[PDB]
Amino acid sequence: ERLSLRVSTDAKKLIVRAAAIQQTNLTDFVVSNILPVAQKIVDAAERVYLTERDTKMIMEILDNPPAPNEKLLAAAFALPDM
Amino acid sequence: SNERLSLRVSTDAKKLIVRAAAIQQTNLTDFVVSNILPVAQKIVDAAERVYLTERDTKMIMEILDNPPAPNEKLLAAAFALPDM
Amino acid sequence: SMFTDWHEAAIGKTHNRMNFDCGDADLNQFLQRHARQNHEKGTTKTYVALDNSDVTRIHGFYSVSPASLIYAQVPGAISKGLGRYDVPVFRLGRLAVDKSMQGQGLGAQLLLSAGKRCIQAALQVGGVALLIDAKNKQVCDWFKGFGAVPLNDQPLSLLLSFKTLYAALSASGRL
Amino acid sequence: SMFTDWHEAAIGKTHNRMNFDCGDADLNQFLQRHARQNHEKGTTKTYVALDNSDVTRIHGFYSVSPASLIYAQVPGAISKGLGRYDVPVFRLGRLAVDKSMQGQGLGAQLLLSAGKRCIQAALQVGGVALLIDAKNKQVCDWFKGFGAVPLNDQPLSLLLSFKTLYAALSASGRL
DNA sequence: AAGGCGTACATA
DNA sequence: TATGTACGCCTT
Ligand SMILES: CC(C)(COP(=O)(O)OP(=O)(O)OC[C@H]1O[C@@H](n2cnc3c(N)ncnc32)[C@H](O)[C@@H]1OP(=O)(O)O)[C@@H](O)C(=O)NCCC(=O)NCCS
Ligand SMILES: CC(C)(COP(=O)(O)OP(=O)(O)OC[C@H]1O[C@@H](n2cnc3c(N)ncnc32)[C@H](O)[C@@H]1OP(=O)(O)O)[C@@H](O)C(=O)NCCC(=O)NCCS
Ligand SMILES: [Ba+2]
Ligand SMILES: [Ba+2]
Repeated sequence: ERLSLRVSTDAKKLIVRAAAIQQTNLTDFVVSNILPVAQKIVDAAERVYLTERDTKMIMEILDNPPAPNEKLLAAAFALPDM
Repeated sequence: SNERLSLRVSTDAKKLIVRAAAIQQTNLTDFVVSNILPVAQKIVDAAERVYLTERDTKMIMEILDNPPAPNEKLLAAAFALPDM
Repeated sequence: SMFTDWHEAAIGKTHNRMNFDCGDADLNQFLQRHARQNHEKGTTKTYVALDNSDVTRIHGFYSVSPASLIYAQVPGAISKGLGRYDVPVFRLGRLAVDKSMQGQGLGAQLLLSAGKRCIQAALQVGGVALLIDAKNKQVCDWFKGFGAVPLNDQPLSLLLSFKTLYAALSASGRL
Repeated sequence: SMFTDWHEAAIGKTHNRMNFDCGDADLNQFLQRHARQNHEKGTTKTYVALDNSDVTRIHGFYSVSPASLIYAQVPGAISKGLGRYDVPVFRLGRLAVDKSMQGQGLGAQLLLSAGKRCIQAALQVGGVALLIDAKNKQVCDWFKGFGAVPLNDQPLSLLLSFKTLYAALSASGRL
């Protein structure tokens, strides 16, 4: 499709000048620079913001983890060797 | 996922920022946040991040996949290391 | 008792996704329409439990992706030693068993199998825990039975540490 | 030659920092005026090697802090398996030995000591390697002697994986 | 549904 | 006591 945007005169001119410095036309310049940005954002790991209460609990779990229980151990011993 | 922010600033500083927001033809929030986020990320990057080239990515991925054995110098240090 | 006549593989062109039905519309849709694209082109990876006789038949699958827990400022932690702002984990986003194979312990084995895969990957990229996405209370209660702990806030998420998982896989000899 | 009559502590009040001189002003200056504040307020942790006879005498020190490696877009590696793009490491940003005892293998032991501390912290916050900053080529060559690998497009920075350090530490029984 | 202002209360 | 978090109103 198309990208329709309203940009200030100072911004349009600056994109024009930079595209000019880069010996490339205005469409390849904007686009070829913004997909790698966009690709970095979508491939980045999801961030899970914890509250204070959950941080405390998670730090404590990672410090002193519980032992594996009967259900986990049973599943582990059934797991096939691949 | 939205939040809020409130900065006590001086009265003369506020005039400065409004004139600059005006010259930039944007509103207060736009000017403040679009100018402070770049500064912020540049700061965490230099402190906490190492952006690897493709060649170093492939080198390091190989090291981490199949790391060299510890050598004689590293072992000598491990055997010297005292445990308290 | 537990069905053990299956092997694991990354989802590929060969596997019979259309025959897979777990009784949940969205999990079916992911496997059938989105799992392969995300596996080959994205960060979400999908692994399938395949029958050992007919090796295109999918008995179930899980998907895993990378995530980070952002700790909040807590009194005393800075002094406590080395820390990290963004603690790496792996999100177990999906886990599903084909209706014709439910009640045979395959779900439980896939969770251990996802743990095994994430620990092995974590050796090369970092990770301390599975972060588990639960659809509803009943699924959450199911994961809690394995020792996953629900988060207080955002309560349909549970944490299962690699240490816990590793002890179980170590004991059984899978790691 | 390996001096072993020393013990490790977090930097504290009772330790004579002004007597310490390793032949480098910044490292000396960091230990004297900054190491302390950052250790209990900030993100860099400083540990000192202390003489067993004169517990206030610093034979050496190192500072470690969390960091992340940001991988680049490598072809055929997306589908290659479960991974992530931000890989946790710990940065060994400073390592110094007092001139009064350079050449007795304390530096190599502080390197192993730093790797052990970071391996232990990584069990709770994640981490796969030490990222080592060298200040010049001679220092860099010294670290390379232990098996650290320089980055091509960031010489003066080296990587030493936790697997290599763990292999040394377990073999000597320190882990 | 957000760029702003008013203004009292919770924390070093 | 000095932020900063919170009440919020109110137009755009
Ligand atoms: C949940 C699921 C993966 C379990 O697979 P499974 O092979 O049945 O798991 P197991 O057989 O290892 O143990 C399941 C046991 O818990 C019970 N159980 C599992 N999920 C349950 C649920 N959501 N509600 C109620 N009971 C449930 C089963 O009845 C069974 O009882 P039994 O084995 O003691 O007779 C499977 O039912 C499934 O595919 N559900 C749809 C996928 C789904 O809900 N995913 C949610 C997160 S993606
Ligand atoms: C690097 C350093 C820690 C080594 O201390 P060490 O481990 O006690 O030294 P080693 O036991 O490894 O032996 C080092 C060899 O170089 C020599 N050497 C060590 N430090 C030296 C120095 N500062 N200047 C010159 N020669 C030195 C030793 O005498 C020995 O020589 P040999 O080959 O004849 O035995 C120490 O030089 C130091 O503290 N330098 C300060 C600057 C610094 O460390 N920068 C690193 C952070 S970028
Ligand atoms: Ba079926
Ligand atoms: Ba001295």
